[PDB]
Amino acid sequence: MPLIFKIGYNVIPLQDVILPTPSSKVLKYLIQSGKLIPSLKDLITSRDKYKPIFISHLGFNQRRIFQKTITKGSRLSSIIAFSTQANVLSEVADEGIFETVYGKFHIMIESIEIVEVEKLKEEVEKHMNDNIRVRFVSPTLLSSKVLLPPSLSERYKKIHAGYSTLPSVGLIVAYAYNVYCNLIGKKEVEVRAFKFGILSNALSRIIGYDLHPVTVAIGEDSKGNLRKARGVMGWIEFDIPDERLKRRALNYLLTSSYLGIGRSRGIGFGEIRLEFRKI
Amino acid sequence: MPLIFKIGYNVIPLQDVILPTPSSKVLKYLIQSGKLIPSLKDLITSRDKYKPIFISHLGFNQRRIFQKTITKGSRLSSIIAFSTQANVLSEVADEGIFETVYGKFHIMIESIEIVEVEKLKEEVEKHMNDNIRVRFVSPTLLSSKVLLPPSLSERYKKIHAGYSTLPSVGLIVAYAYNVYCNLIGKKEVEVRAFKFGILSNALSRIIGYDLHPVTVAIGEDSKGNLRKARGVMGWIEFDIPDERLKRRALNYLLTSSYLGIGRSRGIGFGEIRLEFRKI
Repeated sequence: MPLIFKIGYNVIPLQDVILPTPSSKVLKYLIQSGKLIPSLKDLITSRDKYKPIFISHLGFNQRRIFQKTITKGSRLSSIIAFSTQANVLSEVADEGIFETVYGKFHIMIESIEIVEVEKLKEEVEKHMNDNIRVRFVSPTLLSSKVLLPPSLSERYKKIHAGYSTLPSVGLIVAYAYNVYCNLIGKKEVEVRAFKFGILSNALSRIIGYDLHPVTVAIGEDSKGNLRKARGVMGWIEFDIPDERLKRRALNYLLTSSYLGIGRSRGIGFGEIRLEFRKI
Repeated sequence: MPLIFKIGYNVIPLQDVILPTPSSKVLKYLIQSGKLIPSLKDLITSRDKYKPIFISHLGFNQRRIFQKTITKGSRLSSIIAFSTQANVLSEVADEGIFETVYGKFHIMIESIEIVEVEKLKEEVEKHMNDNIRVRFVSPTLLSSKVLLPPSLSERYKKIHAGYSTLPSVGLIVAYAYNVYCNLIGKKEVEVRAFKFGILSNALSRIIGYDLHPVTVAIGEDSKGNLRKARGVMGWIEFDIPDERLKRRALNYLLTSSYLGIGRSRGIGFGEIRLEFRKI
């Protein structure tokens, strides 16, 4: 039923400012401050799993930024994506100068993309004979345990498996099914998510790949701990031969091409590009 | 109950000979011909899944050989591993000159290693606090479908998922559990194999890795088709935090460090080295 908004911002600093950790935080502030799109405040605060927001890392030139001072007026890029009602579009700032605790910046909207989720399925249909390339252009954090049998999840709820620096196709499409579900309002999925993921990496073929684990700062604590974490970057190209599972997976992946993948996407992690090639 | 034999051969050609496809075939001939270890004939012919043999590819210097002429008397290496009764040890050739349809070669035994499977568990115990590095030194072929839900295996028995050029830890330990099972005589495992594999990659952490897909010839047909295939080479290092699943997996991996991994190991594919490091 609802729709997705993908807003492309050009950010420019107004002095020499030292970027915080990670970059995305600067705009996060502006949302919690309500200086830009106050409506989203609630949806930022929401600790609900698989929430539909994405405040990307700040991108210089072509690539994002991960663990250091920035020139006076360098041309930066960013992307915020989310989903509520078209009403919010009445109050998005379009232009402006905002101060933060970091500094002051000139925000100018470069692009706007709005689409309905059901309109995506149409796009899903024309790729049922293309190979699927998923490209992480941001540090992506995928837990392995989301693929643990739902039942048994109590027993092993003691030990932390961390983040699969080497992710299976099933894990990613499970996550995309999670965000797709929490989007269209579909409670209790983890069993279906599970079963679908197992089903997926069980009968899907990796065509080619380049991945590599990455260590990134996700922000200092209050008490002083500079939190670091392990994730995975690079691209992975594969295919699924079963028509059903393909159509479903494409329909979830398209969603992730906006809202991102895994967690925590509320801070720029999991940003992906989705590419296609023929046979 | 039984035990494993790992025989290290030094092979030398007696003229200039053109190696066949793959290399391992040359010794395979000698087993079917019974020229070397006739007893193994039966166990070569056996198309039983997860049979306990391994006729490695011929290794020049340090590394195996995959898709071309060889000098008169170059010093080659090979390893044949398997499991039957100590009786066979009475008739292993030790030394000799054998002719083939390929040519004639001088075989000299360089090393002998015999161990009992229960003796392995002792070795398993002293690593419960080491990281596990699995190194494929041969093209390894792992099907993804071995991780499909046993029940549902009928429905999707139509489409071929091929070989996971990107393997999950679960897939490999599932395979090792398969060979370990068919070894000690333990019928009907695929459900336990399944459940164990899912359980494994669900709560295991990849520490580091380097993998890359490889295309290798597995032999021309009769009708003339030079069969090629996709597999995976490189190393992958990981760990499992649950004590139980670790002890089990180590106990299966040790077995695979002899009998090899996946299929088809009857021709040198799946040869691995198992390494350990502290924390």
